[PDB]
Amino acid sequence: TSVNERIENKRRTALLGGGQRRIDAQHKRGKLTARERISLLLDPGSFVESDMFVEHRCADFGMAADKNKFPGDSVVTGRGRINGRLVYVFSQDFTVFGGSLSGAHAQKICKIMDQAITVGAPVIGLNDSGGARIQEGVESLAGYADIF
Amino acid sequence: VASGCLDINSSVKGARFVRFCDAFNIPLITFVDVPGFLPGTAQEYGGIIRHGAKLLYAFAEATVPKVTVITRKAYGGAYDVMSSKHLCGDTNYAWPTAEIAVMGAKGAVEIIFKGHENVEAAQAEYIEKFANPFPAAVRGFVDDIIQPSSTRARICCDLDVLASKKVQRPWRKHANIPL
Amino acid sequence: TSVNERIENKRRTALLGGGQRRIDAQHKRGKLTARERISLLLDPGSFVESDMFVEHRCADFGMAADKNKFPGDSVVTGRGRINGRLVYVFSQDFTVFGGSLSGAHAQKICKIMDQAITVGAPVIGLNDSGGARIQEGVESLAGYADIFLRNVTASGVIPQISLIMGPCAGGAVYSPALTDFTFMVKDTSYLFITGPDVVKSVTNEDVTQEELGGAKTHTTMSGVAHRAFENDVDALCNLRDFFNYLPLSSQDPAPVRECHDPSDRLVPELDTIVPLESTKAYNMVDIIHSVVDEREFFEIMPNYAKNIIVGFARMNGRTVGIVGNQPKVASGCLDINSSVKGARFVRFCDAFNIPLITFVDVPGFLPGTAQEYGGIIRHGAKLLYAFAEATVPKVTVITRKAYGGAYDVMSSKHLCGDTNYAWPTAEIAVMGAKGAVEIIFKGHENVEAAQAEYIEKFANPFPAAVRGFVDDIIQPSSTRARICCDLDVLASKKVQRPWRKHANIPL
Amino acid sequence: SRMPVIKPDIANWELSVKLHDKVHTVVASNNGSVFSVEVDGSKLNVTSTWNLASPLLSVSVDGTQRTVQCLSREAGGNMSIQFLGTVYKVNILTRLAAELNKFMLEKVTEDTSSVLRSPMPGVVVAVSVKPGDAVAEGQEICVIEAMKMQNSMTAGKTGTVKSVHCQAGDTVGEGDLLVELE
Amino acid sequence: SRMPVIKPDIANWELSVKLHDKVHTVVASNNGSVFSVEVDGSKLNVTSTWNLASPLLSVSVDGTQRTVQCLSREAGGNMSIQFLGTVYKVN
Ligand SMILES: O=CCCCC[C@@H]1SC[C@@H]2NC(=O)N[C@@H]21
Ligand SMILES: O=CCCCC[C@@H]1SC[C@@H]2NC(=O)N[C@@H]21
Repeated sequence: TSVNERIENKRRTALLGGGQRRIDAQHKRGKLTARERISLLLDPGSFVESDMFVEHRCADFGMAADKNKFPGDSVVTGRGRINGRLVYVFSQDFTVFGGSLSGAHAQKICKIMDQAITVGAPVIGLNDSGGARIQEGVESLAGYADIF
Repeated sequence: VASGCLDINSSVKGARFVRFCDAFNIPLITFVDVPGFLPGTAQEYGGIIRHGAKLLYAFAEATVPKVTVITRKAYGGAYDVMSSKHLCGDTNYAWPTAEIAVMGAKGAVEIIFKGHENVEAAQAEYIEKFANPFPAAVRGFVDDIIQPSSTRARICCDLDVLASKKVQRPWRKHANIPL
Repeated sequence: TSVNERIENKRRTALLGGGQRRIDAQHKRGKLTARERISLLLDPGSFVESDMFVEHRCADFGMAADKNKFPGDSVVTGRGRINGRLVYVFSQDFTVFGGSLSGAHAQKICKIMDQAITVGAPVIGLNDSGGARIQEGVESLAGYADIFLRNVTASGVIPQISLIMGPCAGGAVYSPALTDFTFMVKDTSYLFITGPDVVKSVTNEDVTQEELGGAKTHTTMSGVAHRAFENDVDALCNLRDFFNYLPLSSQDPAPVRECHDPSDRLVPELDTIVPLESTKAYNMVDIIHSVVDEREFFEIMPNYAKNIIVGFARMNGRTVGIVGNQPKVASGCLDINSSVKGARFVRFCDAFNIPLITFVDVPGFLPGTAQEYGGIIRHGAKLLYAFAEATVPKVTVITRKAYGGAYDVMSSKHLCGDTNYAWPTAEIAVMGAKGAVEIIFKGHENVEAAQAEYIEKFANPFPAAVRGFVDDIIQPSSTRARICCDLDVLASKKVQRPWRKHANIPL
Repeated sequence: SRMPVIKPDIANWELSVKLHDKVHTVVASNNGSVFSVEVDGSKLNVTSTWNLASPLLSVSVDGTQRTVQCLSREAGGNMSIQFLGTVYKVNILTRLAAELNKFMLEKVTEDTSSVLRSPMPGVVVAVSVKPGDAVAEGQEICVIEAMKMQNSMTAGKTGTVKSVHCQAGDTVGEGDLLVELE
Repeated sequence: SRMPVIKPDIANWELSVKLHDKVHTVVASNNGSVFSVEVDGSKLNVTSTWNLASPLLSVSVDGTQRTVQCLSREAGGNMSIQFLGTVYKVN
């Protein structure tokens, strides 16, 4: 396949997060997905997403298998507008590894936080996560500190 | 012209313009398609190192909003020079034809797999996995891969957000740019 | 084995770098290992190392195999003391993957650079590396940028020194270019973006590594390196000597050390150094040696653009920067290379609060189509701007002719200079006497009498002195004394300028 | 005040000193103005004001008064000392530096100063030497004019003129042979 | 001045309104003080000063004058409206 087609494939996979069955399981709990929450929170057509294709770099415990690679890696980050005012938002995706925090997850959150501090806009975080990604060991801890 | 390779005169021409734009709060937009620097003894004897450092320093020093779009190949240190995100860039975009790599695919395969006879299969796998913008996108080196037709719109949006950009730097009388 | 024993094993492995056979191969080339270089450079027992156990995290092309894991990963970083002053150092280890730059390599370098910027101490980098680690792909590129940015952020804040002690190719060459001073070791170090093979393939040129990027090439032709040294040992000794001159950061004044040379010592040998006939040259380096403390002068770019002289010296124990025209070469006329060489040195001296002393003997700029097509206008503007911008004390001495715009460029009092002195042989004029007479009196037959009167009235320092362009006309023998006195008065000089993000110097 | 200096605490300096193709081990310590030096197992005491700027230095070695001159020194370790009227060239290194120096390759060092060439383009105003003439080091061989500065070329070393390749009124160029000395 | 606001450009508002256990699709647009509302396929025009603070609001729906009171509202969408003397709870 051409590079373009792989691009559409990655876009489509990322838009679904952890898969349709995971989304259904999320819904039966009475909870919305991360992207649905972002859509509800922001002004229509104002959401600009960042780092859609970022993936975790863990290579232990079979984490490098293609079935363990998710574009976005359990967090959706970007900017938008509320009633016309700029805001930066991150939403944790529970359907990807239970929303566990990995190196890429913390990296994306830190990127949006740095952008918000640079321009001087508020930050909103929708939190839904089991905890640290044990497979990444100390790496996860570091990310948490980077956020703190 | 000259495959878009950087050289002495082009480096100086870009560097001074970038410095002027930064000095007077004018945002910068960069379009990147560069295979590397022009080779030859004329460029080396002319001091290509310091002249290229001029442009690299010009991008690194700027504090005005910087928006970068990669249309095609961006190889080696030339990618770093052309306002890479690692120079504290603001937004970096890649078109579907973007190629962020240390060097050309053939040279990389020659260096990495040299001493192995099954060169063809390894080269095919390497080109499939690396001759594209995915290696940079997965690491966050580019904020997104965008359709070319939307370019203008995206840029405009960013320029509205970044109008209030403010950055802190250590105090000094001035820097010491290469001359 | 227990954790402790694994700790000793890792320590021992790291201390050997890439292995004993690699170390022997390094030695047979005539080069020292990174740790040996650090030991030679720093005060004994002062080196504190950082990140000994850091290893690369690459997992492609079998890079995760235990035989591909080296503690330290081809770079040794830490801090130490030179003559009791703090410094941060990194040395690249050629025996580990040819010294290629990886993610961990750049991470360690960035850590030490951040520490140095945080405390305000200089950074010294011993460069010996093939280039980027291809196995890490884009990762390596990122690391390079992470270094580059820090260099640009540190420019003008803490001095940065680079010593090229081995192969250095590709983007890695740009980091030294961003530092304040670059030194090279003869016959074992080189700098070039592209190697000779690519040059031959693309432009069909045959050249060796030494010809393409050898120390001689970058110290005599390209104006990229500042000094070339014979050996690693000689280079490191001279590096310590040079480091003694610099302040630790831009927040500190110029270093002042114990001095034995009297500040009022007379220099009678200068009373006849300048020949009366303007057609004979002399050596300005002799004047510089006579004036400075103990006749000690650390010259910068001694073999490049010899028509100008720049260097470091001490007056009454205080570090000073010396800039002077060299009549012995090309009549002392300014040109492109000399203009750039002087301009960057002046800018560095101003950035770090080092006073400047200038010796002026310049007839003008070098003429010809080569200079014009090369952009002599902007390059000369570089030096003019460098003098005009400086706010450190500036002392100027005119030994002989100073004609036209060259007089303005060489730190004229009109550039907000502090003290300007003229020797009895000084000549401040718009141009040569014969040309001035030709232009002014052309169309009058009695040329000889008018020319004689013009030479009597203007071919001397009186026209400038009567207008105050020079503070005084001094006997050459007193030069040193005068300068010393001034440097004591001007130590507290403070000037106000309009605010700006930065200027826009010609490039 | 911002950064106090930390004195390098050294009690003994171990030096390798090369005088005349011989390498001597020296251990030097100081107390005030008195230096105790062990040279190959012999102990000596040197006293002086140690004024490093004055051209003449007066020292007392084991009570014997000496006047010495330091004609030049380098960061590398070379030093020229006038002692008893003779100028000796010594090379001083630290013990560790001396040990590490063993890995340095001896350089070719071939640089013949016999041939004298034109440094810059110009016109030969005059030639002051002819074949068979004796030229002392620093003695003018020819004068080259460019931009009316009367540049002077000097003999590299004392010797004779094997051949003169230049004539007055000839437009020479850079890197052009002017004269040959034996 | 530091951050100019960007007006959310909306031409039509599509709303689900729940009155009495029934959900009605509404499409509302405005021009000045005139609101055009399509309710389940019926077009109406509402005019008023739209003073949101006064206890009594006077409106004109297709020329018919009405006086309505807004007793309470919530960010969730609940609203209590006194219309023709009766208080209706809409969502
Ligand atoms: O003849 C073609 C093989 C080598 C071409 C390499 C090109 S030249 C422009 C660019 N800059 C480099 O350093 N490499 C590429
Ligand atoms: O041939 C000699 C007549 C013209 C010489 C003028 C000299 S060249 C160096 C200096 N720079 C100038 O522009 N003029 C003088």
